[PDB]
Amino acid sequence: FLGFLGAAGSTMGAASMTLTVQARNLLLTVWGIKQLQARVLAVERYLRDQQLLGIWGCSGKLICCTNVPWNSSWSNRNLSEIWDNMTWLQWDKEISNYTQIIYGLLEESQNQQEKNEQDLL
Amino acid sequence: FLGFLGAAGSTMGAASMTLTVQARNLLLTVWGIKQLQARVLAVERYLRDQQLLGIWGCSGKLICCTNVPWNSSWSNRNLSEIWDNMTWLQWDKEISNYTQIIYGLLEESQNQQEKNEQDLL
Amino acid sequence: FLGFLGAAGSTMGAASMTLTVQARNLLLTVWGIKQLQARVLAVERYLRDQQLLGIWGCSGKLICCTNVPWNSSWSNRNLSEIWDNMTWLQWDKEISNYTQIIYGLLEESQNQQEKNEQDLL
Amino acid sequence: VVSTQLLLNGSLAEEEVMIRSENITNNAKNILVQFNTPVQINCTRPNNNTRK
Amino acid sequence: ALTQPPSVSGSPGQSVTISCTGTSSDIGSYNYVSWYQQHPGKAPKLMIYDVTQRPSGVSDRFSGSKSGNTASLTISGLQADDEADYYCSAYAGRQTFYIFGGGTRLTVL
Amino acid sequence: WVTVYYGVPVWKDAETTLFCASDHNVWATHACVPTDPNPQEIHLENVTEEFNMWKNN
Amino acid sequence: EVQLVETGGGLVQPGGSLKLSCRASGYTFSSFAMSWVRQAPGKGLEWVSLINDRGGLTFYVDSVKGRFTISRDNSKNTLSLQMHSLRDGDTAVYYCATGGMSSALQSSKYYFDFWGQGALVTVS
Amino acid sequence: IRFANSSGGDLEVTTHSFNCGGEFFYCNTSGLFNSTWIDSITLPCRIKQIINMWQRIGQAMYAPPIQGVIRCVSNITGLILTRDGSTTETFRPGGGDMRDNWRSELYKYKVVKIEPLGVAPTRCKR
Ligand SMILES: *[C@@H]1O[C@H](CO)[C@@H](O[C@@H]2O[C@H](CO)[C@@H](O[C@@H]3O[C@H](CO)[C@@H](O)[C@H](O[C@H]4O[C@H](CO)[C@@H](O)[C@H](O)[C@@H]4O)[C@@H]3O)[C@H](O)[C@H]2NC(C)=O)[C@H](O)[C@H]1NC(C)=O
Ligand SMILES: *[C@@H]1O[C@H](CO)[C@@H](O[C@@H]2O[C@H](CO)[C@@H](O)[C@H](O)[C@H]2NC(C)=O)[C@H](O)[C@H]1NC(C)=O
Ligand SMILES: *[C@@H]1O[C@H](CO)[C@@H](O[C@@H]2O[C@H](CO)[C@@H](O)[C@H](O)[C@H]2NC(C)=O)[C@H](O)[C@H]1NC(C)=O
Ligand SMILES: *[C@@H]1O[C@H](CO)[C@@H](O)[C@H](O)[C@H]1NC(C)=O
Ligand SMILES: *[C@@H]1O[C@H](CO)[C@@H](O)[C@H](O)[C@H]1NC(C)=O
Ligand SMILES: *[C@@H]1O[C@H](CO)[C@@H](O)[C@H](O)[C@H]1NC(C)=O
Ligand SMILES: *[C@@H]1O[C@H](CO)[C@@H](O)[C@H](O)[C@H]1NC(C)=O
Ligand SMILES: *[C@@H]1O[C@H](CO)[C@@H](O)[C@H](O)[C@H]1NC(C)=O
Ligand SMILES: *[C@@H]1O[C@H](CO)[C@@H](O)[C@H](O)[C@H]1NC(C)=O
Ligand SMILES: *[C@@H]1O[C@H](CO)[C@@H](O)[C@H](O)[C@H]1NC(C)=O
Ligand SMILES: *[C@@H]1O[C@H](CO)[C@@H](O)[C@H](O)[C@H]1NC(C)=O
Ligand SMILES: *[C@@H]1O[C@H](CO)[C@@H](O)[C@H](O)[C@H]1NC(C)=O
Ligand SMILES: *[C@@H]1O[C@H](CO)[C@@H](O)[C@H](O)[C@H]1NC(C)=O
Ligand SMILES: *[C@@H]1O[C@H](CO)[C@@H](O)[C@H](O)[C@H]1NC(C)=O
Ligand SMILES: *[C@@H]1O[C@H](CO)[C@@H](O)[C@H](O)[C@H]1NC(C)=O
Ligand SMILES: *[C@@H]1O[C@H](CO)[C@@H](O)[C@H](O)[C@H]1NC(C)=O
Ligand SMILES: *[C@@H]1O[C@H](CO)[C@@H](O)[C@H](O)[C@H]1NC(C)=O
Ligand SMILES: *[C@@H]1O[C@H](CO)[C@@H](O)[C@H](O)[C@H]1NC(C)=O
Ligand SMILES: *[C@@H]1O[C@H](CO)[C@@H](O)[C@H](O)[C@H]1NC(C)=O
Ligand SMILES: *[C@@H]1O[C@H](CO)[C@@H](O)[C@H](O)[C@H]1NC(C)=O
Ligand SMILES: *[C@@H]1O[C@H](CO)[C@@H](O)[C@H](O)[C@H]1NC(C)=O
Ligand SMILES: *[C@@H]1O[C@H](CO)[C@@H](O)[C@H](O)[C@H]1NC(C)=O
Ligand SMILES: *[C@@H]1O[C@H](CO)[C@@H](O)[C@H](O)[C@H]1NC(C)=O
Ligand SMILES: *[C@@H]1O[C@H](CO)[C@@H](O)[C@H](O)[C@H]1NC(C)=O
Ligand SMILES: *[C@@H]1O[C@H](CO)[C@@H](O)[C@H](O)[C@H]1NC(C)=O
Repeated sequence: FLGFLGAAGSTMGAASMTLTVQARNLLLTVWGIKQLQARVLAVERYLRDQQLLGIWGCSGKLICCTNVPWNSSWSNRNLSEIWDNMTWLQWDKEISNYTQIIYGLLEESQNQQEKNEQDLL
Repeated sequence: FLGFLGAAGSTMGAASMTLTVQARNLLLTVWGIKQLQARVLAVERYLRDQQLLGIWGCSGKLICCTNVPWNSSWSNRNLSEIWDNMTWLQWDKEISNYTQIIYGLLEESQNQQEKNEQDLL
Repeated sequence: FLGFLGAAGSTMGAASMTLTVQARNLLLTVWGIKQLQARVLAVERYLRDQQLLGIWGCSGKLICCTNVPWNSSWSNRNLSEIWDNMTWLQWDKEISNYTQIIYGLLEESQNQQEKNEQDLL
Repeated sequence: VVSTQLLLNGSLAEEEVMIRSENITNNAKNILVQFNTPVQINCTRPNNNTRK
Repeated sequence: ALTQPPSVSGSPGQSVTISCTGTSSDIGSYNYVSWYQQHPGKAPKLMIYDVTQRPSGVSDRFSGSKSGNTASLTISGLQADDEADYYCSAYAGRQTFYIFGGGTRLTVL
Repeated sequence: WVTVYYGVPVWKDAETTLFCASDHNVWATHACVPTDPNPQEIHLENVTEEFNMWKNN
Repeated sequence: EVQLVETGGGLVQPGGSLKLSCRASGYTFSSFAMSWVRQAPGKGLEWVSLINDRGGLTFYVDSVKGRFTISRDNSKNTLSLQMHSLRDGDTAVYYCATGGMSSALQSSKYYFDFWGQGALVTVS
Repeated sequence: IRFANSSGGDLEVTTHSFNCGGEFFYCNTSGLFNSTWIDSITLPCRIKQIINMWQRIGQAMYAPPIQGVIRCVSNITGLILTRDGSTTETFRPGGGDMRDNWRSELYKYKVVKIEPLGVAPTRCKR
């Protein structure tokens, strides 16, 4: 059907069915150096995102349901507007100022979970 | 016992006990560039296979049991012939023409599973 | 609070709450080549550790509880000394001679587990 | 900074002059002396040279 | 749970034994059988923990062991000051964490 | 009994390639990484470390 | 010497609620798991609930499982037990005790080391 | 403890060499190291235009002349001494090996490699 970024103008819940489409597209001496730099960078960027999912407990998943509550101060909207009306580009702009807060909370709830799971064994 | 590829001539079920043996072996300026290209490539190839296992739901596993049925049109043989008589090199030739079909099916069944698991939470 | 390696002088159980701090810090043509070599190496070292955790069944975890018993010959100490008195630097020296033995045992118990899990499905 | 005998424009010792050497009893080794205060030196070439 | 309904008695200087019987998927399999002493009106005190060990502050007149599905507490040089109820408890696994038996009254003669 | 930890604050002596950074030069010009205006330094409590300036690579 | 001091009301109506609490001192509160044990007015001891040293894991006996909450606050050195619904069968002395579990990075306990004096609760 | 001036060697060894204002100076330090135990002191200097850097042979450079008058002000922050050696010791200026001029700044730093995996006994089972 659609290829890479084809769902970019679709709503958030119409999209998010195409997650594998984008995930798979992330993979004269001076000229050769420029190309290696481009390739090394693509690898490093990929790995940073994977490491981050790992510390949040989402390794190996494209959709990861976590245990952090949503703060109404980040976005005071109902699921109907977010998933049926908005696109992912619009959403990214709406919550840009809260991204680092959310990421910090995700890391911490995983650390707490990971320790509780050790105590239960 | 056996080292890298030692099981190459063994039957499929005799092999597949040595999966970690092969997995661990995948890891003058112009001369230096040639060597970086070799190293960058090894990394990129490794990551493509890992990404692919990830989208199929097999991240972190060497043996991954999936939920896709086997089509008799891909190979009409019984487990006794496949696991006790054939080698992996022979098998790879036998089903070469179906590899992309199988991969597509694995991706799709995981997408369906991953969404069902969200609805149940 | 503390940043990278801040817990280095802390006891083992005081540390090990900071695992994400260290994990996140692991990520003219001749001059350019030297820098690519440095970057390629950081990636290769990262991946070797991840592969190793994977074959032990610890993919995606910072704390991984395994099924291999501790041999008193590796270190004859009680949890109180190891976790409340010693630091990780001291510990690493104490058991250096057993690291490869332990790693071999971890790989083998995972291979056995992984096969038992196939037979049960 | 490239120099011989006297080290210029470097860092200073925090409290006292320090003597450092690979082996202080080996006369074949050099001794590095780090000052805790600078000594100011003023150099000049007082000739109004022209270039062509 | 665990059981031992009778009272126990003896004269000063005589030893006494208090039993505690449970089941296999309880006291038999887990070596975590503590014993507690309680004088009426007071909170319980730990006398024996794990199986044979005693806390610092507990005298050596108190010792114990287990065999099969039955545990026991032994009091040696019995004193008049031992007149307390005694209870056994055990770790019964996850889900059912702890169980206790009925207490036995020790009477010194 | 064996538990695996990743992210443990342990190190060994090592030799590597360092890169240059800096805030018409002979030396550092464009082949040099711009510096961090607020560089970090972390005190390590209870850490004793052996140094040897004469063997410093 | 350590102390555990239970406080809280001792008389409620069935169908109501009751909060008990326990102040601790003389030991590092945050290093120990804690529990509540009941003593029936005329019988023996019964385990009711257990909480982890960090307050994250809680366990209950089936008979109070849908009714009681065990909670901990390591900054004030206190435990609490919040009872709801309440039955006549819940009349007992409620003891605050130290022990019960472990931290899995330390030697296990699975026994109770210290006891408080006990709060008396009557359900009318 | 006696200080003495430099021993014989090439100009690059026996004098205080430095580059300032774009020109290469070779100054005579015998006026600084001439004492037993412990206005201004004027040190004469020579100037060169043809420079052989470090200790290499085969690669010379010509330093273009600088127009106008050169004035430099700098801080002496340390010395390189060599001991000449039974009741007395003589110290003389030394140098010529550039690594000694960097060793004096990098002495506080060490490079280590991080090794993030480890194992330890705990009381749990998968
Ligand atoms: C020890 O540190 C001191 C202090 O940093 C250092 O002294 C400085 O040296 C530089 C270079 O000799 C001086 O900068 C010059 O100042 C004059 C003042 O009129 C300027 O005219 C110069 O500019 C001309 O030359 C440049 C060369 O390329 C041209 O690009 C430019 O267009 C001009 O033609 C130049 O700025 C600087 O002023 C002194 N600092 C002080 C405070 O005097 C000293 O050299 C260091 N010692 C050693 C041995 O390195
Ligand atoms: C450095 O300066 C000193 C004195 O400023 C020079 O010393 C003179 O050297 C000649 C050489 O035979 C002696 O005869 C003089 O008696 C010396 N004078 C003094 C005061 O000792 C020295 O030669 C200069 N060094 C160089 C390399 O030119
Ligand atoms: C010679 O050393 C002095 C003392 O270290 C230098 O002057 C200092 O420069 C720093 C730069 O941040 C200032 O913070 C200090 O307050 C200065 N101290 C004094 C006493 O002024 C001086 O600049 C050095 N000279 C050269 C040429 O580097
Ligand atoms: C574009 O917007 C229209 C408006 O309804 C929608 O139907 C269409 O599906 C959108 N495009 C995509 C790719 O979904
Ligand atoms: C929600 O966000 C606001 C502002 O960032 C913060 O004050 C509040 O604590 C957050 N909610 C919770 C429950 O933490
Ligand atoms: C969600 O928000 C939209 C816009 O504010 C509103 O029209 C809609 O009715 C809300 N959800 C419900 C409960 O209908
Ligand atoms: C959301 O989409 C529905 C689809 O008909 C539309 O009726 C509604 O007005 C939209 N709301 C906004 C604010 O875009
Ligand atoms: C984020 O912060 C910027 C700061 O100017 C502000 O302009 C923007 O509106 C903020 N975004 C939201 C939606 O809070
Ligand atoms: C090679 O074939 C023989 C035939 O039986 C078999 O026994 C042997 O094990 C095979 N080689 C390996 C490595 O298994
Ligand atoms: C099996 O393969 C054939 C040919 O590729 C295809 O027609 C058939 O649909 C497949 N079986 C199923 C159940 O999809
Ligand atoms: C499996 O296939 C082989 C070869 O066709 C046959 O010999 C064997 O009997 C089959 N399996 C069974 C049920 O025996
Ligand atoms: C498979 O291996 C068995 C082992 O004896 C042999 O008897 C049988 O003939 C083999 N079948 C084929 C077709 O290779
Ligand atoms: C795959 O397709 C090629 C096309 O020529 C054919 O030769 C080969 O036999 C096919 N393989 C199988 C086993 O179907
Ligand atoms: C350093 O040792 C002291 C000794 O008690 C300890 O309290 C302190 O916390 C240690 N440093 C760190 C970072 O824990
Ligand atoms: C423990 O270590 C010793 C020496 O390495 C070894 O002989 C022994 O077999 C090990 N224990 C077990 C149960 O394997
Ligand atoms: C653990 O070992 C230490 C030092 O040998 C000892 O002091 C301590 O008592 C031991 N653990 C117990 C059971 O107390
Ligand atoms: C371990 O730390 C405790 C803390 O007080 C101290 O009392 C004990 O002596 C220490 N043991 C050793 C051997 O370091
Ligand atoms: C490890 O082996 C070396 C070999 O010399 C020995 O010196 C060291 O003490 C051993 N380490 C331990 C703690 O067994
Ligand atoms: C430097 O200090 C160390 C500390 O043990 C000492 O052994 C060494 O000899 C000292 N160096 C000199 C030059 O005295
Ligand atoms: C330091 O130099 C003296 C001079 O002979 C020598 O004997 C001594 O062994 C040297 N020190 C070391 C550690 O080698
Ligand atoms: C050095 O001192 C002399 C003494 O008269 C003076 O003339 C000369 O200018 C001074 N040189 C410098 C660089 O200050
Ligand atoms: C050097 O010569 C230039 C030529 O115009 C003159 O302007 C300058 O003042 C002279 N400098 C001195 C120190 O005489
Ligand atoms: C050191 O001083 C003596 C004094 O006679 C002189 O002859 C010698 O040449 C001086 N050394 C240098 C390098 O000038
Ligand atoms: C060294 O000191 C003596 C003391 O009289 C003096 O005459 C001599 O000129 C000095 N040498 C230099 C190079 O200044
Ligand atoms: C340098 O210090 C010594 C110490 O005795 C003194 O005798 C000598 O005259 C001093 N020189 C100057 C120039 O002050």
